[PDB]
Amino acid sequence: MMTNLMLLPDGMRRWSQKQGISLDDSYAAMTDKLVEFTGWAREEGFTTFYVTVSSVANYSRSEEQVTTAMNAFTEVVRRCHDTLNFNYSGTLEVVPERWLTELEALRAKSDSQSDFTLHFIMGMSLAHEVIGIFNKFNGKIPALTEELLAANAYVPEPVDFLIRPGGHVRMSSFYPLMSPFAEMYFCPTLLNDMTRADFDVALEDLRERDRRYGLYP
Amino acid sequence: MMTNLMLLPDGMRRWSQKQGISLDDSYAAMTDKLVEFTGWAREEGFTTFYVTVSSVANYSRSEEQVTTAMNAFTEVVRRCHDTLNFNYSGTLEVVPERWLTELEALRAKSDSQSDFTLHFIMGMSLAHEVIGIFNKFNGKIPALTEELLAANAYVPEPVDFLIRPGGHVRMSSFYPLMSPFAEMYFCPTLLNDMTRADFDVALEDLRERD
Ligand code: DMA
Ligand SMILES: [Mg+2]
Ligand SMILES: [Mg+2]
Repeated sequence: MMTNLMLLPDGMRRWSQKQGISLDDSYAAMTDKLVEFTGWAREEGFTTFYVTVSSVANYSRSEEQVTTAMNAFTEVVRRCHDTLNFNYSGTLEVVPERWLTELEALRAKSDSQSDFTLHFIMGMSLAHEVIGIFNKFNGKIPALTEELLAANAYVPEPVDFLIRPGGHVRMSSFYPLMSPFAEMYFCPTLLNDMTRADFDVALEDLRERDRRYGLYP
Repeated sequence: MMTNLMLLPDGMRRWSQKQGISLDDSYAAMTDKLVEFTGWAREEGFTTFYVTVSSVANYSRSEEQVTTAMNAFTEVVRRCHDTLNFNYSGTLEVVPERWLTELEALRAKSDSQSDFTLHFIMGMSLAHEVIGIFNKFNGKIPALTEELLAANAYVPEPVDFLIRPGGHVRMSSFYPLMSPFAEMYFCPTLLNDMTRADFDVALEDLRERD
């Protein structure tokens, strides 16, 4: 009876406007909050904490905004990587190589023996994900199987719980390919305003639901 | 100019328990409600109304429950096929042959000149969808393009709005692959209890975002 958790960070610009601070300061608050959230997820017994770092669309922002966001996410790993297992995946060719180099070094220095994993997905987009898998195996296998697809999806297992703060009730580019029965929870609170109580109430909601997987009781 | 709506019907068993009626009677109420819903969607100017008939997982329900559901959904098309354009897609190899034959005949008899389309998706499952597309194009093209993928996905265009009644906030194998910018709306009302007002306020919510 092991569970994992996925978070869709949202609301950093609106939080900067709400607090009257720079976007840099809002992303610094995001780094702090994501370290908190990672600790909460571990305390609650989740085996992997997935964070959807970015969509492919995000990389059409300016280089300055891309560098600000990517540095803020990477700093989370800089701070916590020593005590957990870190991994990452996604449409890596759209991520500026500097962050891939640093995140690879952080993955190498993480505790691969840890029972808790922090997992970043970058450049999420189902179209890009599917095209990447196709192009990888095109003409090299007789047929695609469920095992191969599952072993090459960005998210390497089905996701149990998914939380999206920030007030948007939509999945954007972030729906996990191999999670047909993931439970979704949306809340209006901006990520940088989320408290441990907000997380706990989300968990009450998510854990109370009857999961039927398309079948009757 | 396209504007579409996807509905995930849910809550028929619970409604049968709420009303103290058989599952068959609850699914008959579902047929009536889905004909209503199709009319509402048409009145609201949607060009295609997508209805998720079944997941691959649903076809591991009992044969009786499968037959009850599939007959109720097909009865929707039996009633509406003459006045709209009907189409369907999905993992067709998991749908029992009886329903595929009848639905194919109804697709053939539907009004292809209509400016409104009712589109059933059956056997929804992202894994099965992707495997089917791969196996179709494997070794036959230099690379998969966004255009080819879009042209072979179960849902043939991006979905604007998605509505799931019945109180569960999950996609249950029904997520539309090529709709990264779809807006979602969930409500606790069981499908068979949804009024036109419930639909209207759902549309206010969806239309107010963008
Ligand atoms: C056809 C349709 C939209 C069914 C509703 O989903 P479900 O009851 O099969 O899924 P779950 O078991 O996750 O509630
Ligand atoms: Mg946003
Ligand atoms: Mg159901």
